[PDB]
Amino acid sequence: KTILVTAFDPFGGEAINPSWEAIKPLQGSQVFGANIEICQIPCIFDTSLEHLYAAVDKYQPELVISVGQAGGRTNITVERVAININDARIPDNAGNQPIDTPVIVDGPAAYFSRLPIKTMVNALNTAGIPASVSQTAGTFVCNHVMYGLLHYLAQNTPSVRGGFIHVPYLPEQAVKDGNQSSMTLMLMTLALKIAIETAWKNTSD
Amino acid sequence: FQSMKTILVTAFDPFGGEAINPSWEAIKPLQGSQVFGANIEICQIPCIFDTSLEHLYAAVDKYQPELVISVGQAGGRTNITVERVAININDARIPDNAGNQPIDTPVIVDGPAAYFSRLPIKTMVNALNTAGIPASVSQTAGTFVCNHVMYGLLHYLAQNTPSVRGGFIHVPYLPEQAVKDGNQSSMTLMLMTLALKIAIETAWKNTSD
Amino acid sequence: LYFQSMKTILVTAFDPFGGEAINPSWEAIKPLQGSQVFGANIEICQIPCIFDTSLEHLYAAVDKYQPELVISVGQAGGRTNITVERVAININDARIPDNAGNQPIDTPVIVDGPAAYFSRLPIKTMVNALNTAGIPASVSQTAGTFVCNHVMYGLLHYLAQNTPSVRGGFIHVPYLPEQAVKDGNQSSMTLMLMTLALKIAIETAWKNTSD
Amino acid sequence: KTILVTAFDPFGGEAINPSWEAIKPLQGSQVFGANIEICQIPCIFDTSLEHLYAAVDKYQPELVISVGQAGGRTNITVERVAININDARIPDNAGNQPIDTPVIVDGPAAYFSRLPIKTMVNALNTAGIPASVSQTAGTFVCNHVMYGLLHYLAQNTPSVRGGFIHVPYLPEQAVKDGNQSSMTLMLMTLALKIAIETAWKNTSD
Ligand SMILES: [Cl-]
Ligand SMILES: [Cl-]
Ligand SMILES: [Cl-]
Ligand SMILES: [Cl-]
Ligand SMILES: [Cl-]
Ligand SMILES: [Cl-]
Ligand SMILES: [Cl-]
Ligand SMILES: [Cl-]
Ligand SMILES: [Cl-]
Ligand SMILES: [Cl-]
Ligand SMILES: [Cl-]
Ligand SMILES: [Cl-]
Ligand SMILES: [Cl-]
Ligand SMILES: [Cl-]
Ligand SMILES: [Cl-]
Repeated sequence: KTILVTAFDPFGGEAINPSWEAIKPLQGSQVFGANIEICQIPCIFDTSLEHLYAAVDKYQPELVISVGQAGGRTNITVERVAININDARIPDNAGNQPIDTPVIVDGPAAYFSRLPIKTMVNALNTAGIPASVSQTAGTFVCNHVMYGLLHYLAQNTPSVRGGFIHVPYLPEQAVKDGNQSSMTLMLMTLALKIAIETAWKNTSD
Repeated sequence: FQSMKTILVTAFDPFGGEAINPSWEAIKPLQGSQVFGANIEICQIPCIFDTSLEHLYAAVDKYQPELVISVGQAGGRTNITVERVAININDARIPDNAGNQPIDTPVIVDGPAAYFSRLPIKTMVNALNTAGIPASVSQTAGTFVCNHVMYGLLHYLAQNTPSVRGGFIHVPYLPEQAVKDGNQSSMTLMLMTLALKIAIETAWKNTSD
Repeated sequence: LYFQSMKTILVTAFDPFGGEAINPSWEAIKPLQGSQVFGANIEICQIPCIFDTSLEHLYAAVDKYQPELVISVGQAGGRTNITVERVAININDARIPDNAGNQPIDTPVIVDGPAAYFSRLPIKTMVNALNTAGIPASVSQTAGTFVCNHVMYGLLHYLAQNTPSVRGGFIHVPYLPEQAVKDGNQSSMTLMLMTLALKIAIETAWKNTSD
Repeated sequence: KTILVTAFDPFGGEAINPSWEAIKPLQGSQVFGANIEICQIPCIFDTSLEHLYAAVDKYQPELVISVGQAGGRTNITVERVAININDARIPDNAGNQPIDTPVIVDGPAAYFSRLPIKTMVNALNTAGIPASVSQTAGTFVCNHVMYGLLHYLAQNTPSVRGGFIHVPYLPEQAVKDGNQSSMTLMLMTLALKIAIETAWKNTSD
């Protein structure tokens, strides 16, 4: 049994992406009889989704957790819902900047996360790690991937649960001095380990 | 041959009902360090107006440090902050650990309005940033026991041992402290301790900005 | 030919909630009562801050006034500006109880309704009209999970099922200065600025069919 | 009996300064047996203080209140203390960007405001206007002026009380979509009116 965990390459002028750095130590790890496979996907509209679909079809996971950077957030956030819209504040890594276009034409307006998000947030908080449910994953490539994931799973393999977790800046990214919050890499990896284990052990909230 | 010198690092007891103060937890691993020609000595100060200062004076007299760095917690701040200035006022929003809640009283009667930190604060902030640790200069240490101690420290050194440099550093909440409702930033204990190591070493090795 | 009925814009706001004695959403739209713009008369309606009951009152108002445009207003304490909502989501998750003591946890607004409805208002044009008037405003991607989002969802669903040509959406106002006096560094906007902003937003929505 | 109120001209890239806009309607109004006189001073280190020095020597005020813009603040703030340092994040209006230089060479490290700051904040809050005491007026031209003012009065006319009030952005300045707080001009002017009258009527705190 496989858990697929995805993250992104650096974007928006950054030299690092905490989502990828944080999941690297999880590769090959066992989660109660499931093993973790990681995959890096490009921060590019549509191309990102092609990488995602290819990874899902290759690994045939029972659980998919996609991870992204949410610079400025203070804590770990587990996303409640993905919406069917691209509205890019900045260009992606290939220079695309879609304004109010659908992620999937004629797809539904939204998909709820299929992860046990409350249980995950409570496990994190109980472990002394600040975490909360988020009601918006943005309208950039992270939400795009969350929506595409949930749509793909619903259309092909409905018993497979997918969802999204955002991590904050690493300290090295918050040095730029706009009074930005951070979380160490060590703490991020621990938080993701707990969140993934919790999602695996608990089918629903 | 030459004498080892002494760096005194202080931190506080927990306050406002908390069970821990990360300022103390962060400096505990530094006790007994013999590094770059200096013995590091630490001391826990009660979070009580005036009594804190008596403990501070006793520690300075005991260790006869060539450098003093006092540490406190500033829950809500996003990074490590190095204080520019201590002001001669107490104005407590909550009571201290002895129940005192002074409103607009001097730290030292007829002392000057303020003391600038004598630490190389820009150099320290730059050393932290360069090491990948978020940090900034702060223009206010608050009006609670932390500012009280910063002021009392700088006044005591000025009056008694002017060549000794003192100052103050604030750490943010620990992650476990930020779990409560609210959008509060945090920094791990491990990162705090690393940041304090860098700050102390930089302060010791740089006489001015 | 003669006595051609004017079109109608329905603007709703809420009762006070959360222990407040005032709701600026209602205070801000009161001056719009008995007004008209570009061939449409404005009708206002105050709805209870109660899950499900709020929706009952909304449906009754819509049926009564047969509006061609519906804009619902609520307070989002802590926001810095005027926000125009992009999307309503099919969930109730109450941080605090409503005015009747209900505190639903992760229940649908409408059972077996879609997961979301996008606002049908020209939200970018409304935001730009506010900004160019000198009034801070932004598009929001979340109306929360309390009664405001609940009403936005129910409105969009009701219109979709019954009168699909009718456009609806939601606008949040921040705290009034008096509400922000409590400790905690809260942002605010005066009632006068809120009323001006809603006037501009409503006029822009009525005159622009799309973004 | 003249109450003196000062404000600044636009700085940074700004087109307007709320401090000046807010105090204009206050010109010539009486406050319990005193007149208000206003003066605009340039946002330039040292040059600012000369204009200030001239104005105090001209109207011979029993009360001086200087006002400035604190973009980002959510409320009206009354400054507790001025410090003897210039440390400019951006150049002033003449291109000067001093780094850690004294406001007055060999002046004391700081001067406390001589205004009844707690009474002023209480009066504002009671009027339904968010306000607080601030412990830092920055290290730009506003603090520079506050310090130079308090030094001047202490050296020449110790019975004359001086201090500083910061106003937030006007709404039109917060349009930039950087999530900035604001206060309308109407509210600022009322706040300043109340704060000034409170300062006048209450000699202590
Ligand atoms: Cl975006
Ligand atoms: Cl819950
Ligand atoms: Cl976004
Ligand atoms: Cl942040
Ligand atoms: Cl790290
Ligand atoms: Cl604290
Ligand atoms: Cl305090
Ligand atoms: Cl500061
Ligand atoms: Cl920790
Ligand atoms: Cl750690
Ligand atoms: Cl009703
Ligand atoms: Cl108002
Ligand atoms: Cl500055
Ligand atoms: Cl500044
Ligand atoms: Cl205005």
